Amino acid sequence: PTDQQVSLFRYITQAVVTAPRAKDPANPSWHEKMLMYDPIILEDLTAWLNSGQLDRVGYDGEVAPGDVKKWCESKSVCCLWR
Amino acid sequence: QCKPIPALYTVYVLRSTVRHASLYIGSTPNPPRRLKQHNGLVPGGARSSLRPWEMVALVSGFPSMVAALKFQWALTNPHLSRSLASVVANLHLLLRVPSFARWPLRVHFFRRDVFAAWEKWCAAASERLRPSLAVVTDFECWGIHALPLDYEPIKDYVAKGQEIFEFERQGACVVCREEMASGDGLQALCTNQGCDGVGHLSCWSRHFLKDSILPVQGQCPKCGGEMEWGNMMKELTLRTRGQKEVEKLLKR
Ligand SMILES: [Zn+2]
Ligand SMILES: [Zn+2]
Repeated sequence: PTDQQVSLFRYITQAVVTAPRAKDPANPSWHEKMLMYDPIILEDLTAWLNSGQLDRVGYDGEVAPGDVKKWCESKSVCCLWR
Repeated sequence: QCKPIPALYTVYVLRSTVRHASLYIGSTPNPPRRLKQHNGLVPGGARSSLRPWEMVALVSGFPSMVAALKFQWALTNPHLSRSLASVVANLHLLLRVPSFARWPLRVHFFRRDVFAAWEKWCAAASERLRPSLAVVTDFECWGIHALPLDYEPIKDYVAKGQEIFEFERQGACVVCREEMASGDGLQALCTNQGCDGVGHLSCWSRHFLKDSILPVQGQCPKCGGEMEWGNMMKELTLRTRGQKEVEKLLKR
């Protein structure tokens, strides 16, 4: 919606969907968790996004949880605060 | 999440029969019991003056309780996003809002008056509602007492996976074609009976979406049938997490 988020959203999408799929079905990846309609704790996802997963897909800097929540809602991903 | 996709979770519009103008918006996985509580027959409800209440309509298929509550609050508060006219119109917009547009939802109406307002509003609607969003009616067991509260409507589907994955008949993925080992990642099974096509979970999503993260509708590569992403996940999560829930279903 905002002119600056639209760039950040393309990266957040990338980092989530390019992360390696899980080899253990009990501990799925973040992309797989959204696929199965899991409620997504924003603190956990935002922290994972700042672990180095955004530097991998070419976004230097840091993301705020509110920006991540707006990402989830644009993709119909169920999310919630902790 | 640690529990499988609930067998049923609804967001309902409750109306008084004493006063047709009094509406109430809650949620429950068991509409008959919650209606019994709203009418004092079962302990647990929130004012007899307006009893007995009725469920004129409800939205079903919320893949998690969290999701159903995110929706319930969003409809009790349209000023941050009263009457049957506004409830019907707010419901129509929320179903197009991106935060809920791709959820495995079904809209149920139970009163010809309330369903009439829905059609009156859809006739003037700005955007058309997504055709995958089933809007069904059920007037005058009927109504809410027809909705299946358990996992029975997918009993055979669940039994199919219990065979394919217990005996390692999973075969090779039907998208990437690479041979999948047993318990090697999340492997999602097709829904249509007679077919045993299995694939890696992220491969189906890649396939259904040919921009987006969450699939909605799609066709099977092996058998050519059509599936809704909600059902395929309701079985995957049932198999991954709900081992106890599966046993009670098949009497095992
Ligand atoms: Zn695959
Ligand atoms: Zn098939």
